[PDB]
Amino acid sequence: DKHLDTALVNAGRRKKYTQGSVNSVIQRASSLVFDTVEAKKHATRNRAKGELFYGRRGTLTHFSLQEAMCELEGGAGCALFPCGAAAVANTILAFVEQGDHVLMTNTAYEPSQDFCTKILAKLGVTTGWFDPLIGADIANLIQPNTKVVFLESPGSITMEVHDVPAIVAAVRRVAPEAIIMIDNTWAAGVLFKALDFGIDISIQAATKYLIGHSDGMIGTAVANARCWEQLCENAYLMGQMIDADTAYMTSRGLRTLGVRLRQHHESSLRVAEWLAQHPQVARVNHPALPGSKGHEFWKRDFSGSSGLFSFVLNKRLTDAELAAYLDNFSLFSMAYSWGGFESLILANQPEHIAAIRPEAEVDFSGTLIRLHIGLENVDDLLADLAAGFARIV
Amino acid sequence: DKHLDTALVNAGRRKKYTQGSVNSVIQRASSLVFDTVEAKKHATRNRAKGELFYGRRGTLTHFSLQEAMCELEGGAGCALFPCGAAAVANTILAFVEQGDHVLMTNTAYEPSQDFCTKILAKLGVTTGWFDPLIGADIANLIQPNTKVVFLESPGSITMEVHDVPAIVAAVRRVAPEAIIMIDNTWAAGVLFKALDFGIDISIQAATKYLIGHSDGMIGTAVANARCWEQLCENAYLMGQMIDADTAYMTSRGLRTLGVRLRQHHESSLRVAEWLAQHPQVARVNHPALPGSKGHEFWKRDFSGSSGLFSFVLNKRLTDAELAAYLDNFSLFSMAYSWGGFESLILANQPEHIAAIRPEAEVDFSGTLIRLHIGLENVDDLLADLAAGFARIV
Amino acid sequence: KHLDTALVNAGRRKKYTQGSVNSVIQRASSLVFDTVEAKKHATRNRAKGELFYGRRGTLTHFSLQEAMCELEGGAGCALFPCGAAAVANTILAFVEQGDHVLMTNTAYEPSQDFCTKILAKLGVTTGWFDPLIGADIANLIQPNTKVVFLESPGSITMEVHDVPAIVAAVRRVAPEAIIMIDNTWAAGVLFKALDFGIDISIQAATKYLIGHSDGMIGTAVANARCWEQLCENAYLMGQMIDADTAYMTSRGLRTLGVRLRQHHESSLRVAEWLAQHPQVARVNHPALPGSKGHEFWKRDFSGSSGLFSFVLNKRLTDAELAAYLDNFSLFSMAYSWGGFESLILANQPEHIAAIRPEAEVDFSGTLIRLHIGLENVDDLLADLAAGFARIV
Amino acid sequence: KHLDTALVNAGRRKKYTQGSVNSVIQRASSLVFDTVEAKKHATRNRAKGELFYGRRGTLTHFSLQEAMCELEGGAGCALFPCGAAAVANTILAFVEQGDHVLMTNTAYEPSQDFCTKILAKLGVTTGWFDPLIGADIANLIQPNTKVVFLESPGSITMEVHDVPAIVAAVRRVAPEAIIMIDNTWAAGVLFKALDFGIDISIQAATKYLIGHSDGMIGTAVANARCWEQLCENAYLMGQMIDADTAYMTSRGLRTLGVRLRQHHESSLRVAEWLAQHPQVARVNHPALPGSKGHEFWKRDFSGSSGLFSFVLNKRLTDAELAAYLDNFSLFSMAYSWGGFESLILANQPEHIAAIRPEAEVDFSGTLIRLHIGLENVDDLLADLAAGFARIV
Ligand SMILES: Cc1ncc(COP(=O)(O)O)c(CN[C@@H](C)C(=O)O)c1O
Ligand SMILES: Cc1ncc(COP(=O)(O)O)c(CN[C@@H](C)C(=O)O)c1O
Ligand SMILES: Cc1ncc(COP(=O)(O)O)c(CN[C@@H](C)C(=O)O)c1O
Ligand SMILES: Cc1ncc(COP(=O)(O)O)c(CN[C@@H](C)C(=O)O)c1O
Ligand SMILES: N[C@@H](CCCC[NH3+])C(=O)O
Ligand SMILES: N[C@@H](CCCC[NH3+])C(=O)O
Ligand SMILES: N[C@@H](CCCC[NH3+])C(=O)O
Ligand SMILES: N[C@@H](CCCC[NH3+])C(=O)O
Repeated sequence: DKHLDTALVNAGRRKKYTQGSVNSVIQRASSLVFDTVEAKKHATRNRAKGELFYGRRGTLTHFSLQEAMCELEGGAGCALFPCGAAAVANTILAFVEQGDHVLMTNTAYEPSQDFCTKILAKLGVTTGWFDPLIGADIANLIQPNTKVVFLESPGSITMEVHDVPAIVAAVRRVAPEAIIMIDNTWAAGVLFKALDFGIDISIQAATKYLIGHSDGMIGTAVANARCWEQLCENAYLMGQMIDADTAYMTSRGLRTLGVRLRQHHESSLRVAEWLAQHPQVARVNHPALPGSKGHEFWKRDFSGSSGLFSFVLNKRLTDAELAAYLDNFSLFSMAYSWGGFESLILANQPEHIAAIRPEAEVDFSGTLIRLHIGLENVDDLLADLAAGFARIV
Repeated sequence: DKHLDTALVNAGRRKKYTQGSVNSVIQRASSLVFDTVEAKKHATRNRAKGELFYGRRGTLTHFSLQEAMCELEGGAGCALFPCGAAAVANTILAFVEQGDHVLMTNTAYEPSQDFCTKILAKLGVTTGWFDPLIGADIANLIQPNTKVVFLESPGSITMEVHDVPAIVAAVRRVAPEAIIMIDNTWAAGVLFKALDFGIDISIQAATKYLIGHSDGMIGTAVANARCWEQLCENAYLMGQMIDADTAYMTSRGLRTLGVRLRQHHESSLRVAEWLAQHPQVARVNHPALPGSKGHEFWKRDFSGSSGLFSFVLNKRLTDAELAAYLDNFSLFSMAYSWGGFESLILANQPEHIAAIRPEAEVDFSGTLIRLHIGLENVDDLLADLAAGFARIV
Repeated sequence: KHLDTALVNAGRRKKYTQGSVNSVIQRASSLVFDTVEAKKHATRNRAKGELFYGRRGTLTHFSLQEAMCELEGGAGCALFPCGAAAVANTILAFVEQGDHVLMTNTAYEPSQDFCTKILAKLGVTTGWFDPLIGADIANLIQPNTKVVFLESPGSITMEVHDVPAIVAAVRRVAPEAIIMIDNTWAAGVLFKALDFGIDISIQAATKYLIGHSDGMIGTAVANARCWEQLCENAYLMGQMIDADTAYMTSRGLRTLGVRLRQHHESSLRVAEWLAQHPQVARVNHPALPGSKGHEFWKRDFSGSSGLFSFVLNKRLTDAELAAYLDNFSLFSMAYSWGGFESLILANQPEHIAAIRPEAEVDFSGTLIRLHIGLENVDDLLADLAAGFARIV
Repeated sequence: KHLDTALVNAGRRKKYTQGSVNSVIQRASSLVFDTVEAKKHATRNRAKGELFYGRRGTLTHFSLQEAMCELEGGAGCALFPCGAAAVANTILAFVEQGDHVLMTNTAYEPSQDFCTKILAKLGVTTGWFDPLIGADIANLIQPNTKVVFLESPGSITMEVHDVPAIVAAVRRVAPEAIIMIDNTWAAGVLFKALDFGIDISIQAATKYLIGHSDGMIGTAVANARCWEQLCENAYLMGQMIDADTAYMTSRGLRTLGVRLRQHHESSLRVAEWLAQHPQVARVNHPALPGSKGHEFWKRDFSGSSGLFSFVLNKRLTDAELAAYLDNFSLFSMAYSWGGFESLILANQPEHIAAIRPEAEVDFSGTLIRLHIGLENVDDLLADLAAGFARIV
């Protein structure tokens, strides 16, 4: 939006939270003190509605972040979690019961899949899978006991973009009361306005772009009015919360999210365009790159891109080639996570990807390189990638 | 132990964590960088064994705390959680599946009960209850599908102490492979060496005495070798972790835990002795006070007391009397939680207690006052309590 | 071509990061010596990045110090509780009874007050110069002039020095004088002071380095000639910063390039728009043509930040000042700058005259200082336009 | 009867805590004024606890300042990056060219070095006195003596002043002199300096107030006569502490009483045991009978902390120093003190002589300084006994 940067700078900032400073105060607390029985009664009644009650419900610092997330993502409430994986697992758990069925994209984050197959399965909840490009044909997979439809767009690692309008419309035709969820981390919740598309809950690893500096972990889940109270109370029954200081740092990260994302978009698309012309590259998976799976949906449904994408090499690198390649970069660092200022590089063997694509078939045989494009000078990053190519030519 | 204070000062402090300082470093991270493919392979193999892999598994700061908790509580591993309630809920969840049965003391922390009745019940796991003084007679409640026996000693609010040796021995006779758990928060994990008694897992709201200052929330679960790997991996599948700074503050709280607990013991027992002689007091629930329920077990099985206890007034105070009493204390603060330097006061109506004692009957009709005795001068606290009594005489 | 890469990587060595992207936070007073020989080695190297005592620093400070030295091209970086402490203690480190300080009359007011209220009673005199004096500063250098203190752009009124002409003139008369600059507006990276022959570059890292209005810290990066005296005399005054703020300063560096580019783009737009506005008499922005010293900014800087000022076409009454300043929707009234929030402050001409020693001001309208943050510039323009309508 | 209650409650008002037990942490440079009138009011009250600018403080600092004033009985509390900064800047706030400072020759070495290496070149002279001089200090007061600087117990050698006799003597000759004390060993609460007619009580809050060896901060609590000058001259040098360390200092206060009682009990036991040991020539513990000034400690203090020293029955060789110090299991070799960890340091007699201006030392054995932490005292005794066996 033409006002997103203004919204990012101001979200969640009310005087009761900031008390004269630009940023919210950091209120560290378990105990929250009631001056009177009447104040305790009021706090108890409103213990889930932004009145100070107990640290597990939140302090002023959490309330400020929650207000900011609800403004930016257009929700009725925002639940907070110790990390992105906890947000996914506990948001699903909040809405299933024995006998229910979960329908999840087979490009979902691997720990999200493992939560379903290793935790939910033993509790009486089953999981089916769908191709990210299934579109309207997802109506054929919905069962009488299907309670949750779980999206992730772009998909993890391989970056396939859903046709969310087609998927949502099909779901609402067959099972209108289904809970549609999305892991919206890649878009940082702001490049894809999930709730505006009829999705019920938008989950983020705020660990990534919201924190923005690779030094804090936190999950968020913003729900519409229909689903908020069940999410809030069931997640609370699991004790899910984040510490006040990380909440403060997430609010703080919001303030620069627009400037950062614009640079990640510009730099990563430039890199992807170069890779797509490169003799040692077989495929480029960047939602903003014409030709990538689901690109047309990204162009239609997103307001921008972030900096995480991947590409396929011309070959399945051996262990020895992978070391020659990855061990000798000067700028890219080998690490998990993404969304920070540091450019990162991560390799996945085609067979490794096949193993996390349930009931699907991988359509590449070269090693998949996932890049996070950070804030470095893009020409320096290209030179680093070029040196890597020369080590394996 | 005659060396507990020395152990508390030194636990978890190895050079790889402290790097020259007295306290561990604070390493804030999601991304942890691998210098080489060989280093990444080593990190992956040992990602649950204290090698840096990914922030969700921990940084140096978490590893230091985990080592400290395992030393002090005599366990094989320590899982970390965003708060005490999350530790309880996810430690139980890590070991049950559809069709299992949980046997829990009916004096358990109310959110622990609610996790069982509102979350587990809809996932196919049932919960039965037992009186805290059931002792060896608990063998009669164990069912072929009973997987978890959940203790809490002293109990929440009413402070009844289990006969843990009797309970454990009975459980091992009937269902030797049962997972015995205890919420050991009141003892701060160190006044009752749960694992030495044959309990499998010792859970704490480190929020309380370990943090020690009412300004940080965190849960811990220390497991023996038999149960560690299931606890660790299933809790991780739920995304459970704590932030690095709170881990640092928990290690830091350990260093003064002995001096603090000795003062909480001395002051709270003095207060309890006075209350037990008081014309406006009907009953005193302090494990260290002769006559309290389970006291003989506390004397035999614990190495000390903390500062949390409760007493029963001569009457069920009306709302108006409760305000006259609680609104006008000068030192005691009305708040939830405990284990800090501030003395706290909290009232529970006898009928409120009855409502959180499933399949049991309350044996008092006066208002129950729970006190946390902090680090204030004990005579000032007695004067505050005396003024309170005069307001309701 | 490379500043953004340098900002991302500065100060990051494994001994400081230990596996993470950012340096570890090592909170410490006591630092433990395993042996007498280790203690002797730490003592010898207590100003050279071996752990010795928290007042000298921990790994977190060492990482920031290395980053600042790399980015500003210096031999060492002293750390301070705030920018004002960096200014006061850096000057103090190089003067003694009988010395003379020559300071631009556009210096930050607390810097001036340090000179007139602290240094003077300790036997150090201060004289003043117009910021556009250029080579004619040679005529003001006295036999006892020890420090020449620059600030470019100047505080509030934003005049840009001709640093090459000033430095050449100083070195002709007093080759060994200590030339210092408060380089906060450039965040130490838009103007590479040490490459111009300045000896010490001082920053309120509070501003753009922290970048979020929520941490205070001063830095002073010195060349090889001046470092040891700066380091040891600041240490004798106990000057340090806490490890956590040091960490947050290193962390701020990483986004400094992308932030500054936005502040530049937006503040230049606003300045160009104000320059055309009928209710504006003059715009003081280093990057705007016609502003005092603009030609030196264009020649000597690699960019602009977001702080500047303008003069209204009239002197506002007290009622008009309240109507104007009390009713902005986005601009906040506050001191400091360099964050994501846009800020506004007002000064009457006589207020500025009072902090322009031996000079008069050349305007009569109310002066407005703006910090242009990261909001959408069109929203900021609409906020300013609404303000103009309240005083028209 | 009430210190523990005071420590738990000091500085805690709803405007600072806003519902929590501890004060909020307000990180800020910029503090926002909603209106011109609010800005005027904040400006008027910028040293009196109205939010104005982060260099003056936020709510977190105000809470700590109120706590320190309540606990030490003062009119205001200035905050500094560390103890050495508090000492240096508190002295500097009250001197000018031509003044004379009279300091105990047992002062902390960096305090002495500030005087001889910074003040001297700024026209301020420093003279010295034996810590047991008592009323005879009157003979050392010069017409230009402005500051009398006490430290009781003394650094390392632990001599306790007769503060009533010193203060009475000073006030007879120079009633308006500024009497200051470095009151770190007493943590400001075991010796209520301002009640004895001292004007300013300075602490390295780094030590027992923080209490965990992981934060650095200085404080100076002044009476009504001296506060404004302290406050404003320290502010002109930019002296402040970050909000987070201020929070951690308030937090440390809450356990200070229970910690100090353990440090007292354990360090007195160790001192009594060392005094009986055949390899110990002398024990310097304020609470131990026979120690220099013990009678004044017993009369004037309400307790002891855990730092003291002793003299070995011989001068250790370099080989014996390594054998002794390199092989402790619990005691760590490090600077600072006041935490939960027990610490050990050694000094030869000539090292102490070098920091005893105009005095000679009266011992020839190696001096060992111990900080007694929170470990089990019998384990610490076993550690010390093993050390004795390594040098016997
Ligand atoms: C899409 C997505 N969802 C959830 C998560 C989990 O968030 P936390 O790491 O905060 O629990 C991640 C992190 N995946 C990282 C580790 C990666 O792709 O390397 C993710 O990429
Ligand atoms: C025994 C016990 N277990 C678990 C918890 C939950 O820990 P967290 O609050 O960190 O989630 C509490 C806190 N009960 C507090 C709130 C009380 O008794 O007031 C507790 O007392
Ligand atoms: C140019 C300049 N130098 C130094 C400082 C002092 O830094 P600290 O505030 O960290 O001590 C400031 C702060 N000026 C703010 C207050 C302003 O211009 O409003 C400044 O603008
Ligand atoms: C008495 C005394 N005053 C002031 C200070 C200075 O405090 P900072 O270290 O916070 O600047 C110290 C520190 N003395 C430590 C270093 C010691 O005696 O080893 C001290 O012991
Ligand atoms: N009034 C808001 C700030 C408004 C910000 C305008 N940019 C607060 O008190 O936090
Ligand atoms: N060697 C340990 C400290 C030993 C502490 C003895 N009290 C470390 O490096 O952290
Ligand atoms: N080797 C450096 C990191 C290099 C960063 C490359 N972008 C460290 O250990 O911190
Ligand atoms: N009223 C105080 C707390 C009183 C504390 C009583 N022990 C506050 O709001 O912080």
